[PDB]
Amino acid sequence: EIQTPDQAEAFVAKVFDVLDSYDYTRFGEVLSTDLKYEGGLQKTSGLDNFINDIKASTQRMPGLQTSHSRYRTELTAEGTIYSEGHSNASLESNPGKVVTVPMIGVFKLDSEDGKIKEMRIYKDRLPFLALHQALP
Amino acid sequence: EIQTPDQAEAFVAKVFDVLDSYDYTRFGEVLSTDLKYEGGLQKTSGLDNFINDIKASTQRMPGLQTSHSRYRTELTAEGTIYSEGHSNASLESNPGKVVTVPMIGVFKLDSEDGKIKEMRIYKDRLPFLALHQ
Repeated sequence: EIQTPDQAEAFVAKVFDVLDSYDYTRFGEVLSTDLKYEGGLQKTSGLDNFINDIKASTQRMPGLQTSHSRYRTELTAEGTIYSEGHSNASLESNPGKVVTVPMIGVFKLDSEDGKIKEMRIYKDRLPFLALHQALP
Repeated sequence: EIQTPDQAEAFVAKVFDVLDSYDYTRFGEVLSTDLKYEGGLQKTSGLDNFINDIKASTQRMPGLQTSHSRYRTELTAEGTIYSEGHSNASLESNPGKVVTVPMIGVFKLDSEDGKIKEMRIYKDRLPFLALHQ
């Protein structure tokens, strides 16, 4: 399982590689079915409701592309992952305009399979109004 | 110094009682002069630059009132304070129309006087556009 901050950061990179692929069939590899997610005022319980919300947002922002990087991750004695990095988005119809904001993810893992059971993402969404006006 | 999460929480509560007063002469009580601050796209180095950025931001939302709560604070072996809570904002002209968003603070302390030398605030500022109406 996850025992060091470098293992924690590698898992977070893997998690966002999956999320940013929008391959929804692979979300269950790293996210618990009972995932408790909070992203600002967006809040869901259950992996199905998480996927629905992402899908509802991909319909409102056609051509949306996202990527993530991280540079500083701590794994605490309580098992909490704090991972600071950046969130990037652009529209395929205008690939030159990229919006980037700092972001931090707070994660709790399932004690059996090591999937994310709690995921709280903090970032400022106001800059993304430069892409599309139908944000989460 | 800071040794328990309870002490970390109380310091963060004191820090935002100073920040939410907007008494810029008191900021230097809890913020180091070399403060490295990041709040979304806003990024400042030095306490004077931080005060100027907060001044500029408040000057365009006259009547702004802010407060902060917290429910989950961790103090790590590295001395990092992660504090999850909420950020509230309203206008003095309509004090019952409040916008509240979740917010997390990342803090690092000066080992000599205990003031904040690194403060990185993460929240969504988009909902606060509702205050302009």
